Amino acid sequence: ELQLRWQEYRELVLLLLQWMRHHTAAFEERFPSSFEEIEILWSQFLKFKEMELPAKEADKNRSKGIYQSLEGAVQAGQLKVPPGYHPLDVEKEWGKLHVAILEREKQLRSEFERLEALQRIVTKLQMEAGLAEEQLNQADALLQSDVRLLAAGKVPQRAGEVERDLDKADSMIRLLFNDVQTLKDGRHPQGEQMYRRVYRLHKRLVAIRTEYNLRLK
Repeated sequence: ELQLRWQEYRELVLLLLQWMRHHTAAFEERFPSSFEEIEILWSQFLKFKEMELPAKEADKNRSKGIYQSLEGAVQAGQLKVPPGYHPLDVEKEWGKLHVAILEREKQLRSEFERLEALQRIVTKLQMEAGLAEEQLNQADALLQSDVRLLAAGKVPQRAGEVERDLDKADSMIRLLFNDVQTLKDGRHPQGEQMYRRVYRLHKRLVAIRTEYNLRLK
């Protein structure tokens, strides 16, 4: 009777408290490197929020109902409620879980927006890298045509222009290294790979500027 409902109430609240703490700690704990990863985390989150949580909410509210029938024995002292087992303590922990759930949902949308931002930067960097490349190609092509004029004992015509082209590629390569550092800061998983590619264009730049300094300056 009383011993029954007391038993049922304690069994229930014990499992509820274990579950809430378990899930509260799991939320304290997981940053995605890709959309593939964030999609799984989000799915897992929604599965929890929409499938597991309401069942536990039912148990919580059922435990409250069971306790109200025990309240006469509790007040009178026949039953002592262990610390942390009162409907007040269940609600406290339920509240902390609820807060952790909202924070996690906000962190997951914030992570999705970071991933979108990183993608913008990756597109921009790839577009700029093509232009920096073309700029090094145009600088190198002018240089060889001047060198070719320096074969036929003729004077260079585009020295001024080669200088400008190199100063442009330099400016663009510097924008590229800053995009790369923005990727790295954002922990894009290939940040490092992209650094090496930009470092390569920089190497090309130094090679072309050295040749230019040797031949035309």
